[PDB]
Amino acid sequence: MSSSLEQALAVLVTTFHKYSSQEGDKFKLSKGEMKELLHKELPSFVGEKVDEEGLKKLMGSLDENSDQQVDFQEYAVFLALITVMSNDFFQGS
Amino acid sequence: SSSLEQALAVLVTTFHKYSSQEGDKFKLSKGEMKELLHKELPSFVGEKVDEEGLKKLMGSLDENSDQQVDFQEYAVFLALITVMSNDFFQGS
Ligand code: NA
Ligand code: NA
Ligand code: NA
Repeated sequence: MSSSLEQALAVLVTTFHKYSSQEGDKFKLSKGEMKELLHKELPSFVGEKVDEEGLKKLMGSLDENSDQQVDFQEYAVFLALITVMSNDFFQGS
Repeated sequence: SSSLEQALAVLVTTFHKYSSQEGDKFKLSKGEMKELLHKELPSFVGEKVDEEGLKKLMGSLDENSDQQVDFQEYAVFLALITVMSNDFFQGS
C-alpha cells in the first residue's frame, strides 16, 4: 500500500495536472496559472503566522512573469518556497 | 485527505522526521536523504531501482552522503524523483 509521503507526492502531481491540463502542454503551466493555483488550493497568505511580505512579493513576481511556463520541478520549487514562508516549523525559527 | 495543504504538511513532517535526528533540525545529510527515500518511498523507490536516472541519483547521494540539504533542496529532489517515477510523466 501507499506510504504517506507517496500519497503526498501523488497529490502534488494531481494538483499540478488540475492546472496544467487546462492550456497547451499538459506538463506545463504558466506562472499566471500557478498564481491561480496558489490562491485557490492553499490557505491565506495573510497574517502573523506567515511571512506575509515574502508571500505577497512571490505572488507579485508570478504576475510579472505570467506568460512564462513552469514545469513540475519548478512548480515544486515554488511550493517549497511558499511552504517555508508559511509553515510554523520554519517560521518559529 | 486529499488537499495540497495536507500533502505539503506531510512533506514537512517527513523532512523533520529525518532532519531532527542529528545536528541542525533544518538540514539532513544526503546519506540520510537516501535512507528517507528507501524507507518513505518504498514502492516508488528501492531497496533497488530499475530506472537509469534514479540509479544515478541514488549513487550520487551515496558519494556525497555528508553534504547537507535543506527542505527546499529535499523538495526539489523529491520532485525530480516523481518526474522520474510517476506514470503521468513516464507514460507520456
Ligand atoms: Na499547460
Ligand atoms: Na489561498
Ligand atoms: Na539534521
